[PDB]
Amino acid sequence: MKAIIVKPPNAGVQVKDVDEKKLDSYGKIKIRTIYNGICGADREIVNGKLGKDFLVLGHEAIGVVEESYHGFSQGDLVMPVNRRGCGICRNCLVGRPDFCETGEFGEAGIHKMDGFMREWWYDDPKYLVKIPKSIEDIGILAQPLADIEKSIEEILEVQKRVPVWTCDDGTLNCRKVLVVGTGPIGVLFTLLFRTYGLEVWMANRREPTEVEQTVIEETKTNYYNSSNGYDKLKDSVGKFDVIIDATGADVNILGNVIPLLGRNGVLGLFGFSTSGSVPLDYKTLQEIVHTNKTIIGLVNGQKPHFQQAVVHLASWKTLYPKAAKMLITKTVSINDEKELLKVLREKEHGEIKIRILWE
Amino acid sequence: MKAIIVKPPNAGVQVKDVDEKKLDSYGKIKIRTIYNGICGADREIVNGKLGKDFLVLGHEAIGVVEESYHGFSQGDLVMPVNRRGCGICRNCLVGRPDFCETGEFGEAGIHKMDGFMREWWYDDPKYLVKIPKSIEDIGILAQPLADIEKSIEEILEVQKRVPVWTCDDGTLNCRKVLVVGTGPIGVLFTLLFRTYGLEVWMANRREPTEVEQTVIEETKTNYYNSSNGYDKLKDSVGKFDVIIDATGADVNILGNVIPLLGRNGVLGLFGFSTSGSVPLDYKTLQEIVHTNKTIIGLVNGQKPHFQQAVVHLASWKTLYPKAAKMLITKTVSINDEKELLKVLREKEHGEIKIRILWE
Amino acid sequence: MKAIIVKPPNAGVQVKDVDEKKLDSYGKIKIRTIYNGICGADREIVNGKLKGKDFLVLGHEAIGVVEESYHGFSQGDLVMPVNRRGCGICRNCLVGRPDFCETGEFGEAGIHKMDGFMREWWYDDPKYLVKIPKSIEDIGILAQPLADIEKSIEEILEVQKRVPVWTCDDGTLNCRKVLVVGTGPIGVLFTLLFRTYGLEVWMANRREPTEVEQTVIEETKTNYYNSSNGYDKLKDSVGKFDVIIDATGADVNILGNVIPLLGRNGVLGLFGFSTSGSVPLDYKTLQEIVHTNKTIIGLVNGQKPHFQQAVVHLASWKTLYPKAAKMLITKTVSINDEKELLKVLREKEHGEIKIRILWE
Amino acid sequence: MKAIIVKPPNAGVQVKDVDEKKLDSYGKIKIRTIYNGICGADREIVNGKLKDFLVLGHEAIGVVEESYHGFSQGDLVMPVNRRGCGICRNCLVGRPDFCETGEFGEAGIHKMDGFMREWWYDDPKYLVKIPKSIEDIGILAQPLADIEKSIEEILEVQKRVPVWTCDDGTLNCRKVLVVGTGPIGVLFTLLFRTYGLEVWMANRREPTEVEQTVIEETKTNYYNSSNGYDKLKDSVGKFDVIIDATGADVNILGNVIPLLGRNGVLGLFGFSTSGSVPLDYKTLQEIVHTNKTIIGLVNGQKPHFQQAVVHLASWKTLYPKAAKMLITKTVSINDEKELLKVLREKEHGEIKIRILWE
Ligand SMILES: NC(=O)c1ccc[n+]([C@@H]2O[C@H](COP(=O)([O-])OP(=O)(O)OC[C@H]3O[C@@H](n4cnc5c(N)ncnc54)[C@H](OP(=O)(O)O)[C@@H]3O)[C@@H](O)[C@H]2O)c1
Ligand SMILES: NC(=O)c1ccc[n+]([C@@H]2O[C@H](COP(=O)([O-])OP(=O)(O)OC[C@H]3O[C@@H](n4cnc5c(N)ncnc54)[C@H](OP(=O)(O)O)[C@@H]3O)[C@@H](O)[C@H]2O)c1
Ligand SMILES: NC(=O)c1ccc[n+]([C@@H]2O[C@H](COP(=O)([O-])OP(=O)(O)OC[C@H]3O[C@@H](n4cnc5c(N)ncnc54)[C@H](OP(=O)(O)O)[C@@H]3O)[C@@H](O)[C@H]2O)c1
Ligand SMILES: NC(=O)c1ccc[n+]([C@@H]2O[C@H](COP(=O)([O-])OP(=O)(O)OC[C@H]3O[C@@H](n4cnc5c(N)ncnc54)[C@H](OP(=O)(O)O)[C@@H]3O)[C@@H](O)[C@H]2O)c1
Ligand SMILES: OC[C@H]1O[C@@H](O)[C@H](O)[C@@H](O)[C@@H]1O
Ligand SMILES: OC[C@H]1O[C@@H](O)[C@H](O)[C@@H](O)[C@@H]1O
Ligand SMILES: OC[C@H]1O[C@@H](O)[C@H](O)[C@@H](O)[C@@H]1O
Ligand SMILES: OC[C@H]1O[C@@H](O)[C@H](O)[C@@H](O)[C@@H]1O
Ligand SMILES: [Zn+2]
Ligand SMILES: [Zn+2]
Ligand SMILES: [Zn+2]
Ligand SMILES: [Zn+2]
Ligand SMILES: [Zn+2]
Ligand SMILES: [Zn+2]
Ligand SMILES: [Zn+2]
Ligand SMILES: [Zn+2]
Repeated sequence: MKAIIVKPPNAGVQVKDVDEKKLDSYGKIKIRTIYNGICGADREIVNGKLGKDFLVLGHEAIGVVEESYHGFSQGDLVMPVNRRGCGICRNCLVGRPDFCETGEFGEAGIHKMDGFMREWWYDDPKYLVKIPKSIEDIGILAQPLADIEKSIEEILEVQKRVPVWTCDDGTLNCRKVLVVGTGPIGVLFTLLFRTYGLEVWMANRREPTEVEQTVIEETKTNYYNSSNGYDKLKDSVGKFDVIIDATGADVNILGNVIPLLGRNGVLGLFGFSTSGSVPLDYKTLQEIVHTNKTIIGLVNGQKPHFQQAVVHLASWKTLYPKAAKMLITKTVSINDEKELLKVLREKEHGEIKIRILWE
Repeated sequence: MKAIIVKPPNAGVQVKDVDEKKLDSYGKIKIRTIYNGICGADREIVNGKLGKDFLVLGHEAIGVVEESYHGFSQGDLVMPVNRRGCGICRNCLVGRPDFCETGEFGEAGIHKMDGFMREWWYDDPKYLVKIPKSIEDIGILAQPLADIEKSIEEILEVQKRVPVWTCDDGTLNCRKVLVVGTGPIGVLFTLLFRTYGLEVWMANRREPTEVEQTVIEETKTNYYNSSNGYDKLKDSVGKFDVIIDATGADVNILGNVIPLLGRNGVLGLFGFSTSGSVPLDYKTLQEIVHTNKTIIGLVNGQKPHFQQAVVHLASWKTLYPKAAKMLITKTVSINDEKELLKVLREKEHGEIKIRILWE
Repeated sequence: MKAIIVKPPNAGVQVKDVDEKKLDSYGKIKIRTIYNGICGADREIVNGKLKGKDFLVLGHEAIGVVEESYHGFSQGDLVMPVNRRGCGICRNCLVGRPDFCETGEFGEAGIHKMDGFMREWWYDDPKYLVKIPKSIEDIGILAQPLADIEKSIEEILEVQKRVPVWTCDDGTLNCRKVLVVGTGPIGVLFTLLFRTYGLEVWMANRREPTEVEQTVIEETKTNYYNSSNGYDKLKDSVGKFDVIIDATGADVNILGNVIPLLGRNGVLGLFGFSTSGSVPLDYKTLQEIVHTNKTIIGLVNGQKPHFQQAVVHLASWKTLYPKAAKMLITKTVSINDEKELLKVLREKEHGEIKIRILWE
Repeated sequence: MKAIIVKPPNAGVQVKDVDEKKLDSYGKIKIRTIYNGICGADREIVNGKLKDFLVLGHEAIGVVEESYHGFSQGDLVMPVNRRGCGICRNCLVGRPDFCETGEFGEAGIHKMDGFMREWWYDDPKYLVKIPKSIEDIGILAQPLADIEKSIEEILEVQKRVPVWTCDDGTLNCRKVLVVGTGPIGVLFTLLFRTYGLEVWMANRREPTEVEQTVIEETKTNYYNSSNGYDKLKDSVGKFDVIIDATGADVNILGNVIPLLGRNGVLGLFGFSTSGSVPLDYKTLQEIVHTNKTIIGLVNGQKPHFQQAVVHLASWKTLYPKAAKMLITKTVSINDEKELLKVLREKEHGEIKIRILWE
């Protein structure tokens, strides 16, 4: 069977025929892969930045059900949930390994579990998300969008601590979000916050790209060039109710944006920072106490979040059609090894999502 | 009228006769002061660290209702809520200026509002908490305890974000709290978390005082001498579900305890740190993201929290009688000006609460 | 100005020119009506079955066009007004939520205290206007009825936070089953929305499905039960339900028939306004409700956040359920077509979902 | 081993010596019984209205016989009475009050031997620590737990209301009608007043001495409902919460439903024993229009037992007179005539009878 494989912690990636008998199976439903997605997580493991001699790569997949099984019909499109439980803790027991207490969960194509960059795999209906045929083209985004659905859900849950966090009209339309970083993660946070009605400012240390400019205009989102810091933003628009680090940049980015967090606000740490040490002085911390501010680490979406992502992706085909069409940057055939290895190894500037087509 | 007065931002304090006609009144009910309490906030304003020529000091008070008015009867003991709303924002409009969005609230004895260190004042029933005569002796603690009630309420609300944060028995008994600092605040956090059944470790850079040892033994609380850091605690007991900074220590304390925070955990920032700059490196912040950790600034209790505090103080007379008896360190007469000035200007080592008696 | 007017408590309805000076104004933004919707509440007032003025402007479902570029509203923007407005006194109205008004002194456009939106134009306050994307102009009128249902489902889900674990083995609510009693617009919208959220749905009515219902059933993978001879057969085959919605408007004895199908920890959601009958609840039934943590909840009125959520869902359905989405608007009647307009104002046709009025 | 035994569904009760080998064990901790409580459920089984036999009783305080992990010799403990089915997700998180299978056990009622026996073995997970400082009234933590859960659930449900708090951020302005003034009604009243809500107790007679004490000490109101509720409605108006604590004919609900206020909650806690109540379309439509809710309230679990302990401790200070009245009397296990009598029938105005093991 053709599979894209890695050998962690070593760097490297290969597309090669492997013995199906040694690959991980998870249930009774045979699924033939049609699309994989690639993200920075894949790039990390390929570059060695993170029994069996290898691991099947990939945690973003859409496949077709080969034979009808219980609720699933032949020809149905499905997406597997990538993080799976430890089987010990109560959070995993209720289907929520995003809050696993042991840290002994598996992550497909990353840790403990063969991923989905292979011709076909067997899975359990428990871990399969139904992808409507009507979103086959952009449906691969339901996996990354799921992490973002969970994050926004959690931020909203946490803000229930505030007696009234709604606005004069009972909505959240008056709440302002600063999304720091404009890769696929930043763009998806922006799309989803705007879907919920909150005001959004995207920030990056440059002018917008073509894709970003389309998102700006279509979603009625604001943009700030942060190249020379945030003073000018603070002075013009004031402070923000929510700030999202969609970075993975130097952690000093936090020192820059923390002064822009407003009373009762939330700083959501979603990016995985890769460098730096950020100093927080007593004046900054004292002020966080006085104003009921919160900092939250945000990670991993689960099945309900995948299902919510599907609904939102569907909505965006109507609401934000130009942005929706730009979510897929390009598609590489599994049979185009030179190009395939290229895109597995490194991101292109302004890339949103690269899809792998199985054919 | 005798009053304790300060003149911010300048240091200094005076006990003198002032013109009653110029003092702030808040409603129709005349209250004669019997007790005030003193805390670090009073010491700070007296020491110049934080229409009218002066401000009446003091935000912790019990008084007696001089004449019956609606629900309040002559002879009833009452305590005023100290932070009052800005009259503009939706949080203040629902009786919750602890979450004021404008920052234009008042704080008795600190900001905008004359406090309660004066022979009598007029207040509105809406801002008065009924103090049962059976807790007259320790009832003064309801004001500081209210901040702690609000804080624990808030932590427990935030933790609803975790699908299952309860234990195998449906309780929080398995959850571990590290209370850093053992002043009145640390002691009250410890008493209240033990009341709720969570396991508690108190930490300070020394061995326990006699009062702290009584609390330890009576409440079945653990203690850790953190003089040489937290490695030995971490190795023996592991990580904590909740960590409270009750310090008002250099912010580098956060650097010492953040590595002891467990998965899905909460760092509650309650103390107002007064020096230092703490570095947070990328490894620390990335781990916060991976594990759904949260940092929350905790401030100010409101009326429901004062009422809850009354119930808990009442409970502690039965549950923790020895600790309850040690909550009041000494009482100083309003007429003993030398001793009064002494205790207004500086804390005594091991002090929990000084009461001022009006007579 | 042309308006559709009624004179409660009397029956009757007229389309006539009325004095603009007489009609209620709510703010500074001039909005020109393009569409109205008609619902049962409108029918009831027209049939006479539901101070300072000789008449009331009918209608609480509307989409209008913004006449001038105001604050956050551009000329040509489509907007829908929120129909219930607060009492100005109570804490729930002061936070934008008169659905929970404590005084009962709220107003309801085209029903109670406030002129409706079946008129050429009206003035409104931006706070009460919901933006309707041009991309859903055709089905956007459904945002008003769907809002009541968004609120209702939101509330059911909030209430069920009482249950330590109401989610399923996979962390979803996919295993939860809903019985929606009654079809037509409300039942259909409840079914669409519950299916969007992933719960299993059975629709029930005392007959076989209409073509539109059949389309909804098949496209959304919903189940249907012919309840003509009661619910014994459903209970014996499928068992009990986690949520039951009364979308009836009929006799309250329907509740006697479906309460035996409510499962442990379940919610009976009362949304329809029952119009006849008395239902007896015996001690055995009530005791069992106590033993199983069951809840019965009165469900009423959506507010601005719910209107906004409805817009997103309606947009989603164009992709998820395109066949059903098209069938939501049964027909459009011109404001100028008087005989047809009076017909549709006075009576529902069998199988009707939504009739829209077009202002030309 | 001495034990109080019943043979459901048949009527009857005996105190006899029974083969210890036959009795149910639940864990490794040996607990020697000191007190039991008796309630209506006990009387029902005794009267045949609800192994060859079942050990009666689900209200117990026992003493830990040896020092175990977390439990010192001489410690007082109370067992949680309802235990899970081991299958469903609610049971698996320690909350069989919400069991989805109905295959839970209840000590001294079904599936599980009770605690009216000399001693039993239990699992530490099911034991609630009872402070020595509340030994005297501690037996009430079991019935109070059902009520702690009930109020918790009402407050959870009312989060659906955007603002259910008052002008001062409290619930002091919220009014509760507690219908029925038995041990349950009294405990509801005490707990709601502890939380600061206004309470009206109602019964179809004037108050007993004990009820009058609770009324006066807690500043609770009382309404004689002998001739219906119109007078109360005319004077006080409507209520935010109504608790049925009667166990009487369901037509009580028809009388009190018209007194429920906008956004209000009718809490069904009592187990009604007769009747049928008609609900007309006018009443039901009005419930829809005003966001009203009716909720079935049942069973407290471990966190609720622990909360009950704290509140009982608080009442020794807050409401000392009422607290001293919660225990009506104590009967020795060795006084068989009086013991059989109290197992078989409630005395008028009784709150709680305790059985002492000597
Ligand atoms: N927590 C979770 O569950 C989760 C899930 C998925 C991903 N992630 C993490 O989320 C982060 C973002 O993912 P991604 O795939 O969107 O990353 P990406 O493609 O690398 O994009 C990063 C974005 O940040 C911008 N940026 C870099 N430094 C900046 C700065 N100092 N200020 C403002 N913007 C700056 C970059 O600008 P240019 O476009 O000019 O390069 C780029 O637009 C990564 O750390 C990823 O690992 C977390
Ligand atoms: N957020 C709010 O609403 C709110 C309300 C009230 C008070 N506060 C703040 O809460 C903090 C505590 O108040 P308090 O009255 O208890 O203060 P306090 O009387 O000054 O007590 C401070 C405690 O921390 C101990 N400590 C100092 N450095 C430490 C370290 N490095 N590690 C561990 N313990 C250390 C002190 O030790 P020793 O006993 O050896 O001196 C003392 O026990 C203050 O900053 C106060 O301003 C906040
Ligand atoms: N709570 C709120 O905020 C709110 C808002 C809007 C509407 N409502 C109420 O919601 C209800 C439904 O509205 P609608 O506009 O959908 O009403 P509708 O057009 O009258 O439709 C009612 C449906 O119920 C069916 N039905 C009648 N008797 C039945 C029975 N015994 N069993 C099962 N189905 C039965 C009817 O069958 P046929 O199709 O064969 O006639 C029809 O499909 C009405 O009472 C309305 O006033 C409440
Ligand atoms: N849901 C649960 O988890 C749970 C837990 C424990 C108990 N319960 C049930 O809760 C109910 C109350 O328990 P309890 O032990 O307090 O019962 P109880 O001792 O029988 O007390 C019943 C009270 O209701 C009064 N009453 C009777 N009819 C009345 C009426 N029409 N109006 C007003 N009051 C009336 C009785 O009056 P008199 O004093 O004059 O007789 C008595 O005060 C019972 O049904 C019990 O089974 C439920
Ligand atoms: O491995 C950590 C995270 O990596 C991301 O790329 C995935 O989208 C998440 O599902 C995962 O939890
Ligand atoms: O002034 C800030 C804080 O000071 C503390 O001493 C009081 O207890 C708080 O209620 C107050 O909000
Ligand atoms: O019963 C009052 C209700 O009438 C319905 O027609 C409307 O859609 C609701 O918004 C309104 O609250
Ligand atoms: O309905 C059964 C109930 O009986 C009551 O007497 C007990 O206090 C509850 O714990 C139990 O759940
Ligand atoms: Zn990915
Ligand atoms: Zn786990
Ligand atoms: Zn103080
Ligand atoms: Zn304010
Ligand atoms: Zn309508
Ligand atoms: Zn109102
Ligand atoms: Zn009992
Ligand atoms: Zn169970």
